[PDB]
Amino acid sequence: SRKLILLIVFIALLLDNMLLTVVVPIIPSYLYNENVKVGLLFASKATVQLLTNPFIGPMTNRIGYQIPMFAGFCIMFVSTIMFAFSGTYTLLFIARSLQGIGSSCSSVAGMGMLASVYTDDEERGNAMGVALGGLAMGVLVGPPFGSILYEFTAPFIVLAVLVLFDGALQLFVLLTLIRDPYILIAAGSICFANMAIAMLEPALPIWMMETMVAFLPASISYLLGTNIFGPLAHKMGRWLCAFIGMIMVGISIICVPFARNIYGLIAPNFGVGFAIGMVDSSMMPIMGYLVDLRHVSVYGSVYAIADVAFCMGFAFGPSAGGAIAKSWLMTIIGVVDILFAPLCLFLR
Repeated sequence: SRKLILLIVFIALLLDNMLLTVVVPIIPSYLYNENVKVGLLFASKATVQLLTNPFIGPMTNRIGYQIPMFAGFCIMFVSTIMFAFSGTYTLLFIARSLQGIGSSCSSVAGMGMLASVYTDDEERGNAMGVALGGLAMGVLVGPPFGSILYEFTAPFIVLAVLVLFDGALQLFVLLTLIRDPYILIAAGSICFANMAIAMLEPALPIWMMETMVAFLPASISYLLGTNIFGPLAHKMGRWLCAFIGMIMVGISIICVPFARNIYGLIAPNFGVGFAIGMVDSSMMPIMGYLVDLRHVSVYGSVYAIADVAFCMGFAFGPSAGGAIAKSWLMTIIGVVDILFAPLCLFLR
């Protein structure tokens, strides 16, 4: 009976990630400082998520999480269809903002409900690793499915008919500020670990073009690592797992950029994806453990902070891409990550 909530969270996360990733190959200018607006097109979702999550945080504790879940389903259902008839780019920006706030609400409600239903550490870790694996599956299957169905209304009909079953199942089933660094360390670690891939995402096509599917190895590694290295981390402490993951991602990021040939350039992305997935999966339940240590037993605000840290990198990663490219390696994030790694060496 308890696995129904996990299934609902899985479906919601997969749906949100699939909707997010389908926008990558198709652009409003493609279908017909322009690149600045193109970047803003996908930056708007992250910015509105960051702006909206903290305000909708405490409402979960004030009222509940099932009603926010139903509202997230409703807003997703009313927002997805609008992509079918798009007139102007500003309408696309508005649709992106609505989808972003809906995804934020759905994710926070799902994480809160999943944290509240299970009070056991290893089961909680397994459930959240399953959620992360579902996110990985969605981000992996988005682009190819969208690309193949673009040729064979048509681009989004499958999603429009898929949301219906999830909505029907969901319908049928029915202190703000912290000065403690013990959560801030995890927030910063996950923020930088996500900022690494956020910065790596747009820079690679520049090298590909100047040297004459890029994120597929990374997604494959993420999916094949998260679910397989999640549960085993409970056997021992979180020190070694997080430290090794941070060291691995730092080494991979430092070694990836320079490449004499491009055929083997995709191989380091496997290491990057494995490292980011391992770090995220290992670090996710530590916040819940700290909440259990804390007097407050409501996980809504801490998971809201976690999501804010998750989306901080997506907010303005590619904002300074051209300036960084014009600007000794162009990427130095690995050094920052490795020097910040020993901060989380000691844990309760």
